[PDB]
Amino acid sequence: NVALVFSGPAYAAEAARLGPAVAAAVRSPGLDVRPVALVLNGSDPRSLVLQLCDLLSGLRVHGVVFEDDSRAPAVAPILDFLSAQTSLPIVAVHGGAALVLTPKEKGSTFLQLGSSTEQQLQVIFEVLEEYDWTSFVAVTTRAPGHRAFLSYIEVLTDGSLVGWEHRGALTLDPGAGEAVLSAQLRSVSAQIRLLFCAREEAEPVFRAAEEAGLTGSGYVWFMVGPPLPAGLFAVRSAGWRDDLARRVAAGVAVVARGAQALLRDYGFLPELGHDCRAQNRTHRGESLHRYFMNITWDNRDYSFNEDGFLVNPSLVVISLTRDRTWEVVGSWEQQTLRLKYPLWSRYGRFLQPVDDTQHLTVATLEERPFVIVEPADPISGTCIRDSVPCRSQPEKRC
Amino acid sequence: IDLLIKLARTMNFTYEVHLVADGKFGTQERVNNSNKKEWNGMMGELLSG
Amino acid sequence: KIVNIGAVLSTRKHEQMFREAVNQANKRHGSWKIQLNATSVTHKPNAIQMALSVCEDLISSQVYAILVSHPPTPNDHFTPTPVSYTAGFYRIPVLGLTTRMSIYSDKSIHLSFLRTVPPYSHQSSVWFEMMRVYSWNHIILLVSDDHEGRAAQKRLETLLEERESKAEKVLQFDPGTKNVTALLMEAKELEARVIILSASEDDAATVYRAAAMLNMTGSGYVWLVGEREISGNALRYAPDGILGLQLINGKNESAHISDAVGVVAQAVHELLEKENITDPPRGCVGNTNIWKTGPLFKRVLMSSKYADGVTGRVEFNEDGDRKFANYSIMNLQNRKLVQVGIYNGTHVIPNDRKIIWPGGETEKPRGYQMSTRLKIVTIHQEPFVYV
Repeated sequence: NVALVFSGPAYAAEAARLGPAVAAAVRSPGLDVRPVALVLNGSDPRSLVLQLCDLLSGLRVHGVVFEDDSRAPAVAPILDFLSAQTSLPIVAVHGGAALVLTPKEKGSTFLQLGSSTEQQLQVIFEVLEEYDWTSFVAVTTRAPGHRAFLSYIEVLTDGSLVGWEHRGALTLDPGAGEAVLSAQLRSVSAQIRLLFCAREEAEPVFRAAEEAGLTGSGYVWFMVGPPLPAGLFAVRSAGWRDDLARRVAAGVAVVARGAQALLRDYGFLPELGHDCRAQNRTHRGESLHRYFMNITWDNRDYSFNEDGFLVNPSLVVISLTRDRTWEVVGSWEQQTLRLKYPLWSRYGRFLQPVDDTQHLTVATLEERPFVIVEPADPISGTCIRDSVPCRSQPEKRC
Repeated sequence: IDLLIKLARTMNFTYEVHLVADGKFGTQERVNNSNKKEWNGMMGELLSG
Repeated sequence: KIVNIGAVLSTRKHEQMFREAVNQANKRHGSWKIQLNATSVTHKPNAIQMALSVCEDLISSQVYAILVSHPPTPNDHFTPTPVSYTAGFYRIPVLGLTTRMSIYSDKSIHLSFLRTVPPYSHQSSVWFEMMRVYSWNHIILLVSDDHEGRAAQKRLETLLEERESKAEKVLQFDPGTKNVTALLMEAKELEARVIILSASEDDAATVYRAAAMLNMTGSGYVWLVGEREISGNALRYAPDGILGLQLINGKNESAHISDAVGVVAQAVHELLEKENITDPPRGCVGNTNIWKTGPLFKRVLMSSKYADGVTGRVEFNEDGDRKFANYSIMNLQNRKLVQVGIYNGTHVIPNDRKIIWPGGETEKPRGYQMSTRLKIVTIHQEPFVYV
């Protein structure tokens, strides 16, 4: 018995068909799955506590899979307290309840399927060196977690054979004024700009970026958070993939395996959530998060951290095309950067020279005492120091 | 050793000489298994305590 | 045309003197549109009961602020957590008091939570300055393995990383203190004698008892400790030379709420501006949109000035906390407390009574001690060090 709680009027039509469809999708011995669809409406925290408790008292459901339509994450903390209160594991597939939440309440069984602000910083840096984009400028806004953002920036550049350079501003105020925002935007020494902005203030800074003259394909922007200038990239972690039925099938798979983790030691079905307020006791709680370490499904690791979020995801980077469409441009499958759209002919795809004409090509040959050409070291993955890349006419050589 | 004995008598302190675990001097030795780097050899032992 | 203030108090008797407190709210500065209602309930036995009781009563009057205080039962802050979620998602301001915890400090989750009373984690400021007049150079500290305990350690390590060469040891212990002794002798080798404790009420007495059989409370020691471990069962089993802390107006809410209500009233006068003053959403039977004027005066609310009540200097920083609060350093001797100083943002030490110290010594014991024996390392080099 699993509760398939939905959110949104458009989700009511598919609620009926998705019940039996996912019942046979995942099957485990000694475990009966009876998904229950909900046609509730409204985001007010009443159906989340009145009829939701009614299912716990009457239906006696163990394991709840949540689905949401709106992108606002302000409703996530409401169920975060509920999970720690009745000790019921709640899993959200996608929607508003997809952003990370650290730290979490003690003794909480909240499970999240998404990407935090730490792994995203790692993956974008591989793409930077892939296209020879070492020079960069990173800025941010007033954010709840920009302190850990800025601290993690210099750690990445502290190593590697390539010598990184860093610059950037501290914050920006959309209401300060159009000329005010462009006033401090001139302190830039790179063609690549990184920002961390909220959803509500995303548009004004982007609109005010046009007045700075930085909107064309000659400059690129990397979106860190979850009139559009060209060269926009983002990380979704299969957000646009896996459809809907396949996504909702993953949630019931981990829940089913979650039981088998504890039944193999001893076969017991807990009744903590059988009543919400009938019993005035919540001290009975053990192994709330001691399970769900080695969860394998769809040839992808589903290991969850102590905070209760995925640590081994299948991230994919999404690119914006000139026709205002979002498409994938590379893959990040188990610390792999195979990518697509090869990087040959630098200053070509995804980056144009707005001005300069200083990009003058030079032809060269090989003569041993004057110019020496040798292949690069595969382990280093980059040109050795005191050397220049030499594309052929393509494999990079020092 | 001869110089060390002279200092012990002059400043009135006692000692117990012990060798090093690995026969190497100090070196920064930045590695990927740690955050940034950690000292190794004789230099690290002094800072450890 | 009517500005409403909501609150939740402890007892039904506490619902009797509330109307006395709000009686003077109308007769205040200006009162252009200051017409209040009672809008108060009691503390529900269960958190889920308090979760849905916030909207049906306090929000039903369309209030613009919430007053939250600790429940009469000394539980784990049962009152603020349900309010901070439902009201936080509605972006409704809430004023806090009598709840001093470090969990409601980061703005990642609790976006809108301002309170005058400083948290337990702010005690670290007085520890550093207190040892300056006594000229204590380096310290060792014991921290319980918890977010509340770890917060004090973080504050200390950002203060003695520029004007000092860090601390001798930062050794930690698990909250489930059961025969916690194995790390005591580790601390009894570095010759510091100036140890600092910041544990909770229950485990602090366990540390003191574990420090009894190892003569850890003898002469030559100074125990710079916090506040909670002076009361409760920690009063017993404790040495006779403690230097515990205190708060002037702790556990007092009758005077605090009267002082707190006016601060909101002053900020209301700044609300009326060119921006829309549209009423917040009515009730919560059905609603999805979040109003936009909520976060438009949080800076106004946190920048308010009010010279009346407690010290007349209730100023809110970026977080929810006052400034230059009074701690009034205590002292313990022969199972009795006694005042030996006052702190008002700066170190002030009156004569009062001669300070007693652990072990019965009446003088000020310097914590530093020196060990003559010291270990020495060497390497194998032929002309210099043969082997």
